[PDB]
Amino acid sequence: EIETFYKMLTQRAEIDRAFEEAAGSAETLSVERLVTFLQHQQREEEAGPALALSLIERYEPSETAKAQRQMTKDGFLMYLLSADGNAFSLAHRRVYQDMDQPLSHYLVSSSHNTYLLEDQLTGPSSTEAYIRALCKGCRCLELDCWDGPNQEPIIYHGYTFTSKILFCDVLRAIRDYAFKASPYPVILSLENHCSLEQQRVMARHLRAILGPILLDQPLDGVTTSLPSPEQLKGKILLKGKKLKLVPELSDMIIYCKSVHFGGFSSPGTSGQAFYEMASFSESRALRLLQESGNGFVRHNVSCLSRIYPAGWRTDSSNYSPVEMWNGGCQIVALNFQTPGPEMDVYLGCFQDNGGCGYVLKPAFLRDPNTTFNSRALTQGPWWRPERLRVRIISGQQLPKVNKNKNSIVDPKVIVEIHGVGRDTGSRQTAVITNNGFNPRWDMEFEFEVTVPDLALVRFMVEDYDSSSKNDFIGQSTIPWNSLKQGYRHVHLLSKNGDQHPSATLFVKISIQD
Ligand SMILES: O=P(O)(O)O[C@@H]1[C@H](O)[C@H](O)[C@@H](OP(=O)(O)O)[C@H](OP(=O)(O)O)[C@H]1O
Ligand SMILES: [Ca+2]
Ligand SMILES: [Ca+2]
Repeated sequence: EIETFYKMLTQRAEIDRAFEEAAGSAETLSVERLVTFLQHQQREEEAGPALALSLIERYEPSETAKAQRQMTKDGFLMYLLSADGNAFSLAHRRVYQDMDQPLSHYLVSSSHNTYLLEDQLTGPSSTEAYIRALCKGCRCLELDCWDGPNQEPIIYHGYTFTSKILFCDVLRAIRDYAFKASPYPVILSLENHCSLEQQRVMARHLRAILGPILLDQPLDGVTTSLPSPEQLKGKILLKGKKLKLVPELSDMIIYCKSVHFGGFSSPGTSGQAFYEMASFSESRALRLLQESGNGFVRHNVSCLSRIYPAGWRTDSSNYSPVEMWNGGCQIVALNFQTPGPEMDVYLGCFQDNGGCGYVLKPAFLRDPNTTFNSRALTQGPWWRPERLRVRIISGQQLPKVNKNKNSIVDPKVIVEIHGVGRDTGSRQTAVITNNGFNPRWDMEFEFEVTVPDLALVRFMVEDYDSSSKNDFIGQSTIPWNSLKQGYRHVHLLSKNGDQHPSATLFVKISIQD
């Protein structure tokens, strides 16, 4: 009991089995057996003694086995539960992409009416809202500037009852957190409703507060294209209307001149300049994607486009970002304050590339002559069907999904594919009743993904309830190319995107062609 209970509660057959398999007769894994596991099961490409040894060095608890270049079942588990055993590629959790292309080649973490903490009509505004977003890696922030008392511009949602805050206060906060999560450029989208004088105050504050961080002049040689994230490292740039508008402000707009959508076109006569940016509401963007997906795509190759939520989303609900990324849209602004599958997917995408806020787009979306249209799929580079098999084995210590303290979770898991329309899919396990500690599903799903480069796999765990809506227990969204194979643990996040240190799913993933 003292142990029985102890080790029995803390016993994981699925782990036992996996170990046994990799180990066979033996009670330990030799480097050779380990390397075999890494290759055969984990499909590691760097599978070899070096990797095996570092895994052992890092995770093997037994001094004996460690010294003797072996891995025990315990070390096996530890590796599996570590950052290396994470279904989300540890390698992609650092900046590894090419950060030297023009801004228009990356998806950019962007937020909508960043100052808001709640709804769009009467909820509060706060510098905190900016800090939170920035801490979540957001790169493109929104500032709605209005004239305030004492000649100090304030920020709030025009024509609503949303609380107000100061423009300067907002700038200081931004100043302080702009690069906490990433060193890459922050872009301030200014929606300017200020009088000429207050605009002057804006410019003053900008300069005074941002100081050298502020990009107030074109970079050298930045001639034909937008600068790259690298070239703009440590800088904050302004997006807004450029010469009703004082030059003080207007002159600070260098690479993001807010423009009205004209249309798309081959030459340089009618598809704005690389330093011109159009914004589209969700509704309008959809229509354009619906009618001219390829034009938009091609358009997005060398131009930044911003999309923002539909006006009816006064509750600050969010739309799916994927549908906009599928069109090459880079500044897909969501309401960062709102928990949901949308921000889940959003933050999943941006966890990629070191979480720096700039994720390089697939090459075919960086090809000015692509014929891609996520909506009307034809043969091309983007076509690379893969077969994904995901086995949801078990769950460990699922968070008590907010009830009180006497009901036990009745967990079930949902796995979804997000990507081009033809790839979207969703499957769910059965419900395990009254077990959040170590529910065991042992269910496998299989999906066919034709445009993996645009796909994300999401794991959501819910607390089933016949009576009511199933409670959301935890979630994890992984960009396709960061999805690791073999036995892995999916580390569950809360509604707010926070880590659940011990909440995981143990899965087995396989991706075949
Ligand atoms: O907040 P809402 O009520 O949804 O209003 C729109 C939203 O703030 C957009 O982010 C903004 O985009 P841009 O500043 O990029 O243009 C657009 O400005 P606009 O209509 O003046 O273009 C606003 O109308
Ligand atoms: Ca706004
Ligand atoms: Ca229950």
